[PDB]
Amino acid sequence: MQIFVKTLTGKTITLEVEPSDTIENVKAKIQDKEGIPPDQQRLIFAGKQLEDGRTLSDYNIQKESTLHLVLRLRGA
Amino acid sequence: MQIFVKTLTGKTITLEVEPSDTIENVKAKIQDKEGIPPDQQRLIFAGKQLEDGRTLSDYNIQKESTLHLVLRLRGA
Amino acid sequence: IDDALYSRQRYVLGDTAMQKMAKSHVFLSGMGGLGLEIAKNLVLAGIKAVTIHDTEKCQAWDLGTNFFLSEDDVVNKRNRAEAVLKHIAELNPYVHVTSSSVPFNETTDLSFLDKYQCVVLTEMKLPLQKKINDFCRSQCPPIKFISADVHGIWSRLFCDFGDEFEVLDTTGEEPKEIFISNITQANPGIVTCLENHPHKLETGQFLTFREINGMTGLNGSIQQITVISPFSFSIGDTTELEPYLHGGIAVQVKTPKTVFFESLERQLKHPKCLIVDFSNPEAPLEIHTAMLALDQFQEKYSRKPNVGCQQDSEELLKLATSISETLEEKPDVNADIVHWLSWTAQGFLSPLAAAVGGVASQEVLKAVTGKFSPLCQWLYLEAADIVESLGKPECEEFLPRGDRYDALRACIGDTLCQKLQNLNIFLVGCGAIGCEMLKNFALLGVGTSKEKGMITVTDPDLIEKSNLNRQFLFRPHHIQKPKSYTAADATLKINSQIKIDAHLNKVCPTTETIYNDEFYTKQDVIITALDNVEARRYVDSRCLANLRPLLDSGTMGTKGHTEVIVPHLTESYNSHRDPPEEEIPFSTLKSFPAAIEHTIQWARDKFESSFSHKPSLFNKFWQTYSSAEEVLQKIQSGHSLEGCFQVIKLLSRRPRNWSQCVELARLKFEKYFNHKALQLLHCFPLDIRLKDGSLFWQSPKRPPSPIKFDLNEPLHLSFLQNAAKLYATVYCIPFAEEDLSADALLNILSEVKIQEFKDERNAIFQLEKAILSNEATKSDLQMAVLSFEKDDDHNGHIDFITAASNLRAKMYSIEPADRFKTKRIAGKIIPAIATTTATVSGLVALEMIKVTGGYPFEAYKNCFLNLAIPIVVFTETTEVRKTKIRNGISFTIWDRWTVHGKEDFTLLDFINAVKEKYGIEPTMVVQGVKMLYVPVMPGHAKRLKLTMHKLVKPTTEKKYVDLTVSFAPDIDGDEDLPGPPVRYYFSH
Amino acid sequence: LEEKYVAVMKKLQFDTFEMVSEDEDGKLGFKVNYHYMSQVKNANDANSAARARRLAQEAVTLSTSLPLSSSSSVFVRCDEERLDIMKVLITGPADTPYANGCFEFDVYFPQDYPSSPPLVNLETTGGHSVRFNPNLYNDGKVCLSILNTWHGRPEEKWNPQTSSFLQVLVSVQSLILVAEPYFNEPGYERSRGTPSGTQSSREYDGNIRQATVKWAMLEQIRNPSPCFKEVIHKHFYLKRVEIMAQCEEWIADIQQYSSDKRVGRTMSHHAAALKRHTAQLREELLKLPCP
Ligand SMILES: O=P(O)(O)O[C@H]1[C@H](OP(=O)(O)O)[C@@H](OP(=O)(O)O)[C@H](OP(=O)(O)O)[C@@H](OP(=O)(O)O)[C@H]1OP(=O)(O)O
Ligand SMILES: *P(=O)(O)OC[C@H]1O[C@@H](n2cnc3c(N)ncnc32)[C@H](O)[C@@H]1O
Repeated sequence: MQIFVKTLTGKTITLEVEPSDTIENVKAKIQDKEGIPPDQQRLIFAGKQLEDGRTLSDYNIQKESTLHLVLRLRGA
Repeated sequence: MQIFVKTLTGKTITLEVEPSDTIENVKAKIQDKEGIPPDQQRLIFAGKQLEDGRTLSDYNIQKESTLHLVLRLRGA
Repeated sequence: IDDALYSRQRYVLGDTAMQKMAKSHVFLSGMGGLGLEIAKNLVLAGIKAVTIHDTEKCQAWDLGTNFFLSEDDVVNKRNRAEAVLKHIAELNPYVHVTSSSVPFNETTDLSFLDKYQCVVLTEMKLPLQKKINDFCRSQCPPIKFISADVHGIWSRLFCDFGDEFEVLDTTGEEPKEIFISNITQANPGIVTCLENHPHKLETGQFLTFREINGMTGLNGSIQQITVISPFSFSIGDTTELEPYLHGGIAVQVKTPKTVFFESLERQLKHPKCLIVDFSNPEAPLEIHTAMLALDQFQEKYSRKPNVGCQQDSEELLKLATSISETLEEKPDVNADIVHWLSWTAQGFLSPLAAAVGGVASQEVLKAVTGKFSPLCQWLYLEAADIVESLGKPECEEFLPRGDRYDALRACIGDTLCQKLQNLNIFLVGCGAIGCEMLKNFALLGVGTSKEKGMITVTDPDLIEKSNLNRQFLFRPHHIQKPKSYTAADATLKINSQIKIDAHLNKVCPTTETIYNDEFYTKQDVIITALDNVEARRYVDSRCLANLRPLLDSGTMGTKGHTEVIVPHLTESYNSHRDPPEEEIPFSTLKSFPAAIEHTIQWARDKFESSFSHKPSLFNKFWQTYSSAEEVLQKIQSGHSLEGCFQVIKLLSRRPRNWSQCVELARLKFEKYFNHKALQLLHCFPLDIRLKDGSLFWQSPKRPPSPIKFDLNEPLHLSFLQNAAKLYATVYCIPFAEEDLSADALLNILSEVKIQEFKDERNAIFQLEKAILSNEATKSDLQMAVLSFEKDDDHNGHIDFITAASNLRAKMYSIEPADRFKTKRIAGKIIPAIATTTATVSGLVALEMIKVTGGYPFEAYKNCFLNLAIPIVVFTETTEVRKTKIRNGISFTIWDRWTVHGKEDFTLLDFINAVKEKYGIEPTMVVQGVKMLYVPVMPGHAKRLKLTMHKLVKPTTEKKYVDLTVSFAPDIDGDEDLPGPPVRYYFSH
Repeated sequence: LEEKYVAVMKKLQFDTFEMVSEDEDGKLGFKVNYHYMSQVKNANDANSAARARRLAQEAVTLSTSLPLSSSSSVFVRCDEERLDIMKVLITGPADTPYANGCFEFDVYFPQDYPSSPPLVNLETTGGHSVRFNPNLYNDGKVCLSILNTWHGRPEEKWNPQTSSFLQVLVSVQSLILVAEPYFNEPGYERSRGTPSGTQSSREYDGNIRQATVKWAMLEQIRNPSPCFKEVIHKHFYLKRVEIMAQCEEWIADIQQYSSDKRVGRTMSHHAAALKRHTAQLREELLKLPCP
């Protein structure tokens, strides 16, 4: 199933994944599609900073909600 | 094709370009080695200032050609 | 070294340069314009001993070439060397100057010349010059040989430093510092630079290394490098060393360079020239051939060619043809060069002389110090473009008329001089550039026509001790006087016909009222001497509003640039961007310094906040509220007050005497230099690690360290004295200088304890305590508000700032800085030298002639220079750019649309008029920074039915205003198309 | 309930207010406290024109794109004659230590805009007495990568063509306000889940909670700013009961760690401060009239 996710440039990514997509598999897939390292990929949604191990359905929320990201916090 | 960019203060920069490249891409290549933004740099060849939107073939730039990088000063 | 007169020079050169140029002897021959200007330049440099020489006498023709001669000198027929020795002696008391008139010929003994170390020759016959070069070069050590000559619009320059010359610094650019990320124990070793920050280096350069973990053997060693990638390179074998752990700093190491020269005679057969215009690289060889042919003709006929004498022209052409084949390269012959040289062989041109003199003085500096790379080995400057646009002028216009301007008429003719005498030029700024501006203009006799021709200068600045180093127009008895008035008084001596207006105004939008557009249109050309880009942009926008020619230049140190703008031909000054100083996050500045400049900036900001912001806030607070009991009641009633906590804390901590201020300084030192490190280490232990396990306190961060106080440390005592005196000055507490003695301060601190390291009610309690102590008097709510002064030696600003910066470096294990560098960085002082400014002044004065000529777009040039190489370039200026919008409508930067309206004229009327006249509807209207109609913001829709006189609220003195308009993009969601400037008149 | 909250307040997201009055001499008379006196008064160059077009385009987006929700909402006021004088207030996100807060900012547009990122500062600093978030300096300094420029990483910095004001608003409202700002400091996320890190997080969160209870509500209501006055009166009026409920939950949670010894005394001090704040806060809410 596909998804909506937006970024700094606002790309609303829409790509098919699995219902048990573990967030480490999500990091792998993100580095497949873009090659960006998972260390910058601190995915956040529904008030939860995503931890790798559990699957997509392990959180009980499902697809199509526009998700977004936070960087590793660099200081001012 | 090989070209040289000699800035004032004697620093020499080596560049790889091909005819048909656009002046703006040629100057953006400078940033990868110097950090100077494209909008901040003026480059001169054969007594003419290279205008944006043109290509190297228009100015007849060939192998081992030399381009100068110049800046304005503030003191007085 | 008296810093008050050589502060800029020290930063330009360095102490070794001043030490070497001391105890130096230079011989110069020929009291022409070139000799005079080189002499003034070197005296401004400040050589201990210089000897001049000349055997000729004053002439009426010498008036147009010498700016220190007088009509009395010509009347008395004095030797040219004697009549100027006094004036040049006035420049520097520390410079000893000697004059000589010993006859020189083939039989003259040259053994006496060994006393000097360098020789400068001008207006000398060629074979004698060759003989002198041979004698000088045969010496052990050889004496530097320098020669230059000028004929009309032609200049020749040659240099010879012997078989081998040594350079102690090729470029003069400070080496950079990097951070080591990874190193491989490989043969050859591979070094990985930190993330980003490409090294920008080159293969073969040497770097020294330090604080490398694992390979302690690589610390203190110098390795020649081999660039591999933008962020990596190669070093020697490292397999025999320990594994790399972390850290490492590499800095480039400069290397002395040896160069070589040749004899004059050998170089004549194949000169090693330097190219300044890549458009015609073949020109210098032809010019050298023409100069050699001219020398041959002059030797043969003992005379210069006559203007209009075609036989002289063909004879010179035949001589050049004979010479050209003889050359090693065997070049061709440029007939027009020969014709023009023969036509104007007897003229003299001032700005070319000035530029040649500046570059020659710089090369003499290179010879005496070896601090820069010398020029090798030839130079030829020329300004033929001015005479190229003349078509075919007659020789009669060049004929002399028996005046001081005979040479200039022989150069360009009488007509251009007549056009020159009628120019109304405006000058802004009166720095070092403005003085030589005025000197050159006096030499040109600009504006001397009674009916027309005017010069205006405005500068609010006064005369300062350091200004005399660069500004020769001013004397030590002129200190604290308007620059404009003193400069005008100095310049009017040379020529009585000068019509000059001098003002103390600073150009700015507020003063624009005196500078109305009628005044601008009255002027014909404007020259800039500004030091800041904001005023430059403002002046650009002013001149563009009048379509007026403008000239701009700028110099730092050994670099300089010149720019020319012409109405309807080129782009604006604002058409290009300038790189501002980069920003530093406090994440660095406040907490994680990595360089001495960071500590300098932090100390400067702390000083500013403490001694400027805080007293002003306190006084504003206590002038807003008259009574302190009133404030106490308002606090007790729960009312909020702005900045109340800070002011009450300051007042409760108000010292009353000298000892209290001393204790305050001591505790401030304790807090600043001891407790901060403790708190930072408490929040972050030295062993704290990151997610990867890498140390948080890794590069570029440096761990701090608390410092224990010691009065016996001179730095600590100096900083304490600075802090105490600043506190006493701020709090209006008088004191005696004997209190600053170390013994008295020790007596004060011998009973001083220090607290160890670890709201509204307390503030109210302190306020009540102050009230019951009668500490709320009107005098108590006051302290002096201070301003930074880097030019005062006793105020202690620099002393305190340097001490604080050194300490802040110290606890972070950073190398401190001396007083001079700290002062230069804090004041952001711009180094400069007389040679560069003189050369750029000559260049801009020369280009002014082309500006006057009304020549086509191809005649003008812009030049950028860096004599440290040395390097000079001449390029054609940017052409004007076209901007189309829609429906085939296009415009330029010079185009301006105009619409006349009425008193009942409305916004819909304006839209209808503009759309009718130009076919496009203005989608928005804004007057400068205040909007007039934006449909997005609610309520601007009702603005369409308003009187435009009402909506604008203009000033009566102006009958028109200029507004900004835009137009809807063809595709919605895109940025609106910008509109050309529109000038609206309130009435016809 | 939340439907009514969003419905009523949608008309007040974007609006305008008059702050500067110019006399006959051109002097700038500011009617309210603004952090940028000197910059506005001194920088009088009108050479910039592209900034006007850029802000005209921005006004279209910012008039409709303002986030508005029960958790957090955006409301902005700007000068009715100038363009570089900004003011904005945000409502604290639900369940955060800054829950249902109200904080003000002052934003100045430089002349060289959009070639440079604008300026911004806090306004509810408590007289600079409170440092709220690692990314929030107590004096009021605001630091954002999209609002600054250095060597660093190219895409993150201020991009004149792509970086937008609304993006800055979103970055602030989202990244600055998080559930656990204690681990915002890099190097502390190494100790996530550890009992010591958890205890330190609890203590820091209690500190933040008591500080925001003191300043973000009581001080705001007692001496409101003229600009966002009616807006805050309406917003705080509706959320009184939930504010009381979360205050009681916080106080009950604060009481749980008073038995500790490592953090017990400071924890109880935070409890006492919170109770003292709530004592007057309840009275103030009971005195609040219906808008
Ligand atoms: O007002 P500033 O010039 O910005 O300096 C202040 C000031 O220090 P000084 O009085 O020594 O100049 C604060 O002290 P108070 O007068 O407010 O008590 C101090 O706060 P602390 O005493 O609580 O340490 C603060 O430091 P910080 O912001 O780290 O708390 C420090 O700021 P700077 O030293 O960075 O200017
Ligand atoms: P350099 O710094 O040697 O000399 C510059 C001089 O120009 C004057 N100046 C600076 N800025 C202005 C403006 N805006 N208007 C008029 N004059 C200006 C400085 O005072 C120096 O004298």
